Order: sequence, then C-alpha cells, then structure tokens
Amino acid sequence: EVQLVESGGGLVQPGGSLRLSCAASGFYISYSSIHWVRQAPGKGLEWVASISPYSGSTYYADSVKGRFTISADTSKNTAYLQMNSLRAEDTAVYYCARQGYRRRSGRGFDYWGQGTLVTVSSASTKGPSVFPLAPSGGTAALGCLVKDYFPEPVTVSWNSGALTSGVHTFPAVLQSSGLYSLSSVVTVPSSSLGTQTYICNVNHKPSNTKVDKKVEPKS
Amino acid sequence: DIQMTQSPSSLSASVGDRVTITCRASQSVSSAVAWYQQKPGKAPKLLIYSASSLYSGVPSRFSGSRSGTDFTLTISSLQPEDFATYYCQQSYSFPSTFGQGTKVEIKRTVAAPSVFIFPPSDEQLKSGTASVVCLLNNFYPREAQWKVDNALQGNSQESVTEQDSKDSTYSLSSTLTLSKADYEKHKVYACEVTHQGSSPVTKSFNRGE
RNA sequence: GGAUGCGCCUUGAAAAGCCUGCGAAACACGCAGCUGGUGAAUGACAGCUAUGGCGCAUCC
Ligand SMILES: [Mg+2]
Ligand SMILES: [Mg+2]
Repeated sequence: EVQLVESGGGLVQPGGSLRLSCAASGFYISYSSIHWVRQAPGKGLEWVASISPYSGSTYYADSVKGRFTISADTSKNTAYLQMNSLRAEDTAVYYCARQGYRRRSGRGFDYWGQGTLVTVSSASTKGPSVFPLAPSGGTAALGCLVKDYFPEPVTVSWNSGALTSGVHTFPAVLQSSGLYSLSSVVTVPSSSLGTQTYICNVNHKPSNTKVDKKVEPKS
Repeated sequence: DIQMTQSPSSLSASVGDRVTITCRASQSVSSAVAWYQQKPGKAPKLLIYSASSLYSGVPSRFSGSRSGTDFTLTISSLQPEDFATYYCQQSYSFPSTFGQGTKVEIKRTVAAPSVFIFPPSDEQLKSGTASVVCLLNNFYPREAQWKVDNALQGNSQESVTEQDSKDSTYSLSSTLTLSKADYEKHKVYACEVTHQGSSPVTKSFNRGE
C-alpha cells in the first residue's frame, strides 16, 4: 500500500550535478520526515539528509553539507535530493526512506524506496564487448565474457531466460582501465553440446545495447 | 557526532541457532535505536524500533534489548529466510549514523570446487587483447594462482558470487589479461587452484587446438 | 461519512529555561478541568472528568 519510487540516477562526471526524486504513494509526505540514505558498492548504509514535517527543517551529513540540498514538492507528493559538485566517493545506490509515525514505529524508517544508482566518474558510457567462453566429469561449463562497459549495470540471461539451472553471473569488477568486466557461466550436460544451442543475452541499458551471442565448442 | 560500533562483522551459523548482534553507541542515545535487515540488491527492512519494540509484521523470533549504551538484536532461532545483512542505527541526534553491518551467512559442509579454464575467443584475439578465464564452481567455504609456463603471477582479478540459495556454495572467477602479442608467445596456460579440498588442483590448455 | 459501543492516545511542572508524553510533529508551533501528592525551584506522579484524534465491532 505504501510505496516510494525513486528516479533520476545515472552517470555524471566529477564536479557535476544530479537531481534524484522520490515519489510517494499511500501516504502524504507532509505528515512524515523523509530521509535519503546511501550505500556505496559493497559498503554499509550511510545517512545523507532529512527534511522534517510542518517546519521543513533540513539536516545533512558532514560528508555532504553545502553540496546537497533536500527538498519536497507537496503538490507532487515528491521529495528531491539535489546533488552538486559531485565526487567519486559519492558513488552509491541512493535510497529514499520514510520515517514512520512516532506512536507506531518511533523514529524507525518503516518504508524504503527501491534505490537508484549514482556513479560519479570521468569514464564515458560504453556498451560491452561480449565474447564466447567455449566448453571443453559428465557435465560441461561454458559462458560469456562481458568486457569493457560503463557504467553499471548489465543484465545477462541464457536462451531468452529459458536456461536457469546452474547459471552463475559474477559481480562486475572495475579494471584499471576504468571500465567494467564480468563473466556469466552455466554448467550443462556435455552430451547436449552437439544438440542444444546456448546463447547468452546481454543487455546494457545505459548504452541502449542488446546483444545475443551463441556459445559453441571451438575446433 | 555519535558512533555506532557493531559486532560481529560477519557470522556463519545454521538453522535453529540463536544469533545475537550487539551495537555500542559512543554516547547516550536513549534507546533511539533501530535495527534493519537487508538482502542483496534490496532495500533494508525495519525490524526493531526504540531499541526493543517489534515493528508491526516482523516475526517474534526477532527481539531487541538495551543496557545503557549497549544494544542487542537477538534472533531466537534462525530460519532459512533470515540470512542477510543486519544494521543498527541511532536516531537520537543528527546526523543519524549506522553500524557497519553484520553479514549472517549459512554454515555448511566443506566442498571442493570444480575447476574449468577457457581460452580467449578468436573474435577477442583479432581485437587486440586476449583474456583467459578460470572458473571455480560450487565450493565452500569462500577462501581460495596463474602459471603460463611456470611463470608465477599479466595481473588478474577475481570475482565471487554470494552464497547460492540452493546449496549454500560459492563460485569464483579469475580472469587473466594479456596483449595479443604476449598471448601468442608462450605454450601452456595453466590455472592452479588451492582450497580446503585435497591437494592443489591445476587445469590447463595450450593454444594449439 | 451518520448512529451505537469498545480499545489506545489526548503529558507532568508550576514564571522563564531545561528535560519528558502527545498532536500524522526529534527543530519550530500547539496541548482543558478537579482532587490528592510533590516543588524554599523541583519532572513525581496517582485518581477521576472534559475535549478531540486514530483504530476495532456493529447499524444505515
Ligand atoms: Mg492534565
Ligand atoms: Mg494525569
């Protein structure tokens, strides 16, 4: 019933700016405190900013004061985070959160948005290069190498989502070159290598890329 | 500025176990402390508010306690759905601050990895670069070298998955990167794996096929 | 939404200040009465009303 839906993430260069929005449903933001919370990749939650009801008083983490401004458009039932002069360490998934009703959940944050990814980097939006990982006990491994894309994220499926069992898609790692790379693998019966076609489907929405790649034994 | 120091940082346990997580505020926070559960890729969920009150709808296995500036989250007996990262939070004063998290993982029996090695595709070869990939499949626990003609350590990067939901194992990839020049110069590409499983297993290919 | 009943809440402390409960409310703003208790400046309350808010049940 209660929902927070964030938008506005994406790729920005250092020194740049970005506005995140947080659209509420099922309650009116004017009666609650709204918070923004950050999670750097593989890191913990970091509180960023908040805005109080009735007064509109705003509060900010030291890391962020003077660069971020939290606000709210009550007529749109939406809160905003304006992020200026961004730094590389500001890279994180940004969450909207509602502080619950005092009598029902104290100061706990009872509802959270889905999160939007903000990456602050000089590197430029680039689709990936997808390379087969050719196969060859009684089971065989094969995969797809997804190299040199930016920024996150990329999604990988197999045979249009029909192949699921035994798939492992590893988390992206940032290579020295400043682009991402990640492999997705699957184990299958080796007896089926001659009779079943395996294609990995690689979508990179930042570049609007969609790739199908068939993986085959090499001669 | 108030700090929340949370321990343990990580924990392996089994279904039915009692787990306790503690968080110590550097100053008084007057039981303005909340606990959250977060699963990978998902938003945190509120468990406990006001140090000891059960948020509406979370199972009674979850409880919270305060002793002065010491706050404890207890899960009575672990369920399979309870493995996740947990966070404490103080909201007594601004700025709010979080504990750094406790990752609760499921304990299981040791399992050696199945190893596979993949040569660089020809399409990548004609591109200019050649990357060689070694796969460690379905092993436990997480802890785990490249040789191109017994040459210990281009450089390489590894990636590891989260615990598989089905069999609680991990998988890992290590990708070795060279220029096309240096790829077509040395005979055998070997991935040697060392684990809590027997004796250092090695897998290899030579560019002739 | 209207009728009826129930549950929780609707603060204690007084000049100011500080702290605490509440009002959809961490700041700013607002919070009735009587008894008894307490206050040579001290949160210390207990009982019962009034008013209002939310929820549950029930009737339209
Ligand atoms: Mg009174
Ligand atoms: Mg009273």
